[PDB]
Amino acid sequence: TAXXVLAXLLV
Amino acid sequence: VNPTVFFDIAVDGEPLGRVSFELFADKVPKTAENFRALSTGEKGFGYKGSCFHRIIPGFMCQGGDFTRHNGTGGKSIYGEKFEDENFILKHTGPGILSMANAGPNTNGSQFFICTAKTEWLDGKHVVFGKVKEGMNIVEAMERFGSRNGKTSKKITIADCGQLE
Ligand SMILES: [Cl-]
Repeated sequence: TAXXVLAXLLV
Repeated sequence: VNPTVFFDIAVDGEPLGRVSFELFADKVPKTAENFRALSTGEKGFGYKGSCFHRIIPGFMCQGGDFTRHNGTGGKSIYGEKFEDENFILKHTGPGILSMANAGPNTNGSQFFICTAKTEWLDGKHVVFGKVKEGMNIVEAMERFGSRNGKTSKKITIADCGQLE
């Protein structure tokens, strides 16, 4: 992700 | 028949090599056109000189934040954000090029290059290209990442543009 990066495998 | 763009990657200022991508303009023309134009610099801004800010070995290398260099920034050629064009293409393996986002319909300039199949991102991230040449360079980039994504050296797009 672009802003709030969360746990697990996200972009 | 689809366009091709390149990145020349550097590590702490030292050239590493070239990565070229095929952009699937036949399937996601708006999203391909964004990345292509950001790579040529033709709107007066783009990827040249930007860094890969988040590299997670075994997952992906994320870049394209050429405004804030940390994930918080980036802008498309259409405006700050654009819609998810479609989800026709899937995250089928290493070398897939796909959009990073902040939820639905928030595409800007940030992208990722997969170093594995990342199927759980299907239907949530727009896939729009694939590495054509230089996957060895991408594998070399992975060496500078970490589990939380922070890089051990500065990985830059020293130059970029269009080949074909
Ligand atoms: Cl160019």
